Amino acid sequence: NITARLDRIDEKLSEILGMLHTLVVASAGPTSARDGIRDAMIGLREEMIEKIRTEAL
Amino acid sequence: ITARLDRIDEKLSEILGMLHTLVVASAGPTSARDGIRDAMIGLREEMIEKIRTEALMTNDRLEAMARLRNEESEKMAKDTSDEVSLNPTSEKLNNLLE
Amino acid sequence: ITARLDRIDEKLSEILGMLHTLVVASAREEMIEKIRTEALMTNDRLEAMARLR
Amino acid sequence: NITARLDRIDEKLSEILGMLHTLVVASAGPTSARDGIRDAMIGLREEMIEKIRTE
Amino acid sequence: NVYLTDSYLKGVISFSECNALGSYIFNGPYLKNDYTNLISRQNPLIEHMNLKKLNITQSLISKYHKGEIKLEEPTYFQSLLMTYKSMTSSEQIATTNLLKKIIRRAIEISDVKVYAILNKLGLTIKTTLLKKLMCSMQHPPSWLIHWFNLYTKLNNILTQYRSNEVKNHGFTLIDNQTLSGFQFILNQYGCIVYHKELKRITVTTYNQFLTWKDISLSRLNVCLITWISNCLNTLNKSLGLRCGFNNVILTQLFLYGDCILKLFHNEGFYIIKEVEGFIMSLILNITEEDQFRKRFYNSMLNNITDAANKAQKNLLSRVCHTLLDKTVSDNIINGRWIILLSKFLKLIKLAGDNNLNNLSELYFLFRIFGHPMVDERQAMDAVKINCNETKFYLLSSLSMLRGAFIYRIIKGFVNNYNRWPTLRNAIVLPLRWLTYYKLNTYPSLLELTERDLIVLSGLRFYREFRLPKKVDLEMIINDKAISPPKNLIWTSFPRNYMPSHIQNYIEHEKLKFSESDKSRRVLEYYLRDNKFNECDLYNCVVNQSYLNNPNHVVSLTGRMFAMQPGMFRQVQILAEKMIAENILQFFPESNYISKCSIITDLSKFNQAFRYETSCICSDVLDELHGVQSLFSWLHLTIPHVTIICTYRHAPPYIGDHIVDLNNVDEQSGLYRYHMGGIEGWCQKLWTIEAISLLDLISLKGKFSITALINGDNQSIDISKPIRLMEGQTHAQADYLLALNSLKLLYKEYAGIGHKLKGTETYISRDMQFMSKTIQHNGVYYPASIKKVLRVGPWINTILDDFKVSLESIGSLTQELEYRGESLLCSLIFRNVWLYNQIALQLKNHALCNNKLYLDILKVLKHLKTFFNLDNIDTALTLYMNLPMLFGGGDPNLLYRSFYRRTPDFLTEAIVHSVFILSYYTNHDLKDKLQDLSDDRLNKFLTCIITFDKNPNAEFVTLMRDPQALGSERQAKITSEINRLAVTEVLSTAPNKIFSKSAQHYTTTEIDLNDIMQNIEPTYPHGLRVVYESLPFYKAEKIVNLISGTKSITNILEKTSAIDLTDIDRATEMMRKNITLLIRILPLDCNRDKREILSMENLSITELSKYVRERSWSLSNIVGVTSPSIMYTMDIKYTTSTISSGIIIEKYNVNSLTRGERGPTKPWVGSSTQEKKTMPVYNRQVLTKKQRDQIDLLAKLDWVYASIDNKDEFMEELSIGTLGLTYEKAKKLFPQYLSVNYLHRLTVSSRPCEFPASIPAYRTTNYHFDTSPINRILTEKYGDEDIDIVFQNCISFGLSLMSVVEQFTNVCPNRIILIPKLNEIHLMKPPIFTGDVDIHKLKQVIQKQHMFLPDKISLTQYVELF
Repeated sequence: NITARLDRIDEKLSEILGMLHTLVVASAGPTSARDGIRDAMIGLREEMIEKIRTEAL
Repeated sequence: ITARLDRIDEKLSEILGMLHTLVVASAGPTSARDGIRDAMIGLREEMIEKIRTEALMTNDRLEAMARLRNEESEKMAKDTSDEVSLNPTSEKLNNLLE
Repeated sequence: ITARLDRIDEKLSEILGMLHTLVVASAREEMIEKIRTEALMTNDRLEAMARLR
Repeated sequence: NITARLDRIDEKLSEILGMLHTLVVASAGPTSARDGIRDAMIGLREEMIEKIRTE
Repeated sequence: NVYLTDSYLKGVISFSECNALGSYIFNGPYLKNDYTNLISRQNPLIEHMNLKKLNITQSLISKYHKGEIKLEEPTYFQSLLMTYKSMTSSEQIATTNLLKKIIRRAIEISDVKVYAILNKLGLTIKTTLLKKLMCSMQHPPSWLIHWFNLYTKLNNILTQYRSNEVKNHGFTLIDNQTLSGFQFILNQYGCIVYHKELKRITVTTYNQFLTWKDISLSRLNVCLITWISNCLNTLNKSLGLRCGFNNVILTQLFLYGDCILKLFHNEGFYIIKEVEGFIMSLILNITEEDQFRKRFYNSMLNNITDAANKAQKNLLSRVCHTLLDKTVSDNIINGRWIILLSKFLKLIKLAGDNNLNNLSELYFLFRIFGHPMVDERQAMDAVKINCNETKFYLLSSLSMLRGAFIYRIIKGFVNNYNRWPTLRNAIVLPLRWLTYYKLNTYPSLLELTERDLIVLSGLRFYREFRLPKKVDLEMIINDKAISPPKNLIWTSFPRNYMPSHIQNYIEHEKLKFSESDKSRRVLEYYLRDNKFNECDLYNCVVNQSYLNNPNHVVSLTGRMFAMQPGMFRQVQILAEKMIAENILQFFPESNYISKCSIITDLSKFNQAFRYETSCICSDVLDELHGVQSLFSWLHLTIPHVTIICTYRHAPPYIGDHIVDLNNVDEQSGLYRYHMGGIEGWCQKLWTIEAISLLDLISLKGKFSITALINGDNQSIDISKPIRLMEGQTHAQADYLLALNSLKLLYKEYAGIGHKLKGTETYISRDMQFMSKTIQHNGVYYPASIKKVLRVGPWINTILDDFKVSLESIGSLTQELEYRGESLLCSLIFRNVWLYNQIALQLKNHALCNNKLYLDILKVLKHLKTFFNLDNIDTALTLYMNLPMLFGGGDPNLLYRSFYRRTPDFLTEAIVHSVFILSYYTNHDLKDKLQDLSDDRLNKFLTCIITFDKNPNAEFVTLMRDPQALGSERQAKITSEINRLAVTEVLSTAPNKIFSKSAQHYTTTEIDLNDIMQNIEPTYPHGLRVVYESLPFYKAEKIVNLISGTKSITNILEKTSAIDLTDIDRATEMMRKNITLLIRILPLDCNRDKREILSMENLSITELSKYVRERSWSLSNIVGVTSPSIMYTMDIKYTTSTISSGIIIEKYNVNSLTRGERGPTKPWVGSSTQEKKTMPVYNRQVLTKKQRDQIDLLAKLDWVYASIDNKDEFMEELSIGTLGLTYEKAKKLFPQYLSVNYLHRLTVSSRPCEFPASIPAYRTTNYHFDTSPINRILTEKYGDEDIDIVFQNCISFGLSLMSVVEQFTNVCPNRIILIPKLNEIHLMKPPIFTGDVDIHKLKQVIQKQHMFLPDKISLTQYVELF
């Protein structure tokens, strides 16, 4: 049985991921770019990580 | 199992029931217009009271309070109505078009 | 099983405290490790194509 | 079986705790708190570039 | 050096110019007490001193301070000009006799096209139809003569200005003789009007004089169209337009609408904007059920009176301490204006007649009252309140919006690419979503749950789309202005309006900015950039160099148009382009099923989006393109930025020793902290937010939804399955759905902070208002007249170009025929405005004086002797009818009255000339062509065949236009004359990427000829595929754009002036293009041919083939030579013993069929696709800019499969434009299954689809059947392809079914179309014997290098498979 009570945990535990992740994107606003923080909240992305590899060479 | 699981599904309800009752207020101009002000996350009753005491700068604030609550506001109930009422000058004008 | 669910309850007892702190704070090293893991889990996917090149 | 589920669940409870560790430091305002995050990304670029220089 | 001033309103009526000018002239605050009036009085502008110093206006100002004359605001004078009638007994005779002549010549010109058509359809004036019309239109009505008289006087005051201001600079026209009792002083920089009998004066901008001229034109055209229509509808009740206006009620409707603009001043336009509101309600009152019409009408009478209260409250606000203080009437303060407004709306109601045809065309009434002087500061003061405001969101309503966007993207990839977008965060999902991911499918919206649109919001992606690593110069360059950077922003204000510490600051800041940044137009920003390279957009985008940047302003200018410095304009245009290339494919909306429609308007819709409500979805796009902050640039950057009204006459007050405007104090027209939502920018992005959010509303309401969005409108149609309670009717259930769902749409838009007010949204059952046009029961109720209004002498030209004016009068006067469904009302209205533009307005051209008219006088004298005509006026009847391709006067060939596109223009230019010559030569167009006792048609064709062969550069000219003839046998387009003038300029531009190209361009134009010259059977559309593949095409688009500016020789010398060098070349072009008909039809025994063309057994498509070949001296030209459907089809009305042809039949029941709908699917006629297989590769890995280069290369692989050298030709192309070896690129090419690239190929030079000269809805009345033709076409041509398009054989049928009704007042039950088989030739694909010049191919690619689409790196090729 216990998987069935645990699926009822996971579909709530992942609903929390959506809410908190939307709060991270929404919190990464104009005044994060004023402070130059933004990329630390949302993480580095392919076209800039790729650029850092050209600087590595 | 259940006696341990009881502790967990309770705490997922005490997280998720807070997240469904969080209000996000946009970034905006600071008080007395010196720079931007940073985007603010609060419980529904705490952000309704910030609008309530005029601590955050906004317009139609009666509707902002009444719409952040699970309620229907008077200017929305006027507009979304089935039949829409003539204001006094349009209620004069109509008689000339008959 | 028991210790798994107590470990889950303990990690949840931080998450309630962090979330309550966030609401009060409206008025770090674990994050730098969030980004340091993701940016190199990303970087290996570029190196995988640069090995096929 | 729970032997798989309870390690999926543990990693969601890691990423939630990492997201909250982003938000609770982004919620801080002063010049010292806003500095220590920027110089950590400048350090992280310097560590990423010196990592990829090995390979 | 010369300035040429505007001939029509373009841009705006500048309020702060009228204020700045009038405030200085009178030395007191004129239109408003805001800062421009104070600075214009303190330090006047030299352009205005030169007005005030005139010995006339210095007298008027002395008379004003003596108090004998009274000061008024320009909408007062709009009413005085429009309700003016004056007659001298000779003056009213002359203005009548001129309009009687213009009408007589327009009917005597139109007669030859009607005699051509009525003789074809077998149905001084010849056709009795126009002879009846000429008896009818013989006396013009007094309400029309008054609008033509005022138009002629305002056009004369303007043409007497513009032609004198070309002849000498700084000239101010002073005129009290032309329009009676008025005195105008008129200048490029200002206007003054005085009325002596009424003792009143106005001061206004030049653009307002253009506006009174264009109002008098707009009303002249409405009275001409509706008088022509009312005379046509007196002869046959189906021959004129759809509507049925009574004109005295139109002329009162105009004079009442100017009289509300007299009362309410400039603010009266707030009320005129709600004419749309009232006309929508009269439409709804006819068509909708009671619950919808009663509700709309009540919500509309709220809008009209909120706008009149707002007009009064604003008017009495601004006027308070101005010189206008005593100029607002007692009818405003006592409120009697409601009576006037009731008379105005009671006139709209009476004009509309409760007839839905009037009420769709009566949208012209929106445009016919002039334009508001838009206060360039108040339009910001009323918007900062919406954009500084804090917004509150539920975290659930953010999350469900981000999740709805991600859901549309997962549904997007799974539809298009048979995959999910690759996830960095898949470990978020629950098992019943991991199952959808691993099976690569999705839940449909009925399977979807609002908890699902939470957990989907938590996903993050991996990079699937890619940014172009080079600037697309054609996306990024356009003619229009741009803002200086922040520290130079003060250069947008005229130097006298700036304090000393700005003047002597900016003259030391220009010394630390590059020549690009100073330039303030987009062209010059690029052309001056001597450190440009193609990567330097991408290399700022991934580097985030727009975040917190010290050069940033947003500059607002004349409805506000918003612009910013070039580095940010690049980021905006790229952020908008990548959404168009890659994301719009996911959002293509860009017991009883109770049914509803809701409509919403997106004027406010930008100002509502803060960061948190649009960056959430934009961060999904930042993930998928792999870039931080590209699509979220707008809200991340602009909050830090001061927003300035930078209109020239609208400066801020600047405190002493402030120079950096992030430190200038906020004020009317300058503010900070705009929380995103700039107008037009990110419009494609917010359309993705609207369509996303609507698929969350549809989930919460548990109803099916369909959405359509374009520009400023969204239209939504909703179905909910419901079970009916007793006594409830379908209309009552539809209205309850509309209210329950409107309540939900308001709730969820407020849930994303977008407050809504019922002015902008309304509910309907089945009435729709897409694309400004009205559909009821699926019948099109056109807005035809609203398009036509501004038709007149110099429209849409540069340098008043005679050829572009003629073509654009033609282009607009088609809307009476393609939408208005009346051919003869298009002809007569067009032949008024063409006869006026030729026989009247060429006597006083701005640049040329008599010289263009003296050159028509020799063309007419030449036509007279060539055709043995009896008078120079009937030589003009002929000039006005034969086609522009032969240097004639007629812009709309007789083919395009039946099918909107032809595969060949020349055969239609020849057939149009054949048909018209029947008028003079008394041929019959139904019969086979024959000998007759005059040669004149044969003699015309003899001069079309027989000419001296002077081909030059005969391949590159067929590359750049596959239809073209050359050998000086066609009129020369603006682009081909000016390409040398542009390249001689660009060869002096500091930007290397333009300079090296333009230095080599005139040698690349030789190599791009000599590449192909050897290949034997020339196929012009195949040449065009080679042309569009080669890098020279993107380099040619730039030259072709720049060749269409005014002032070409002066582009980068910073003047609005035009160099006399360009007046000389434009005069050379116009004077050759007019006289062309004396060179095409020489008198010289027609190149000594003492036998004139035998037209017994002649085929006009074979003559057209021989001429296009002779004109190049190419031995064979292939594939372009397709026949004229209109000449091959004989038309008959009963099936004889022939039992053959294409049969078109009426499936509608009744005898008339205009304005009624049939049982058949509608028709647009679509051309059998270039059948191909797409190979298995990761399609998204390749940018559109090279994914279309692969299809051009694939076209060359199957078109030129047969050449002597296919392998080297594809190799040096593929190593050039793709950067791959041929056998490795061949994997990516579509493989083409169709046999015959002559009959089925796609390129820009070949029509894609072939619509009929009928509105689409009406095609439903008819059914078409080609079975009887297919017998003779199969077994005269051996089941092989034939040189014809059946899509035009059908579209000619469906339009002939409409035009035959209009002329006879019955829609005929059946028509049969029988081919003249002489016009039909086998379309066999040839072996392209000959060798491509592979060195000349390399030289084109090398000299061009900078313009190449990006090369496929092996880094990109492995990922692509």
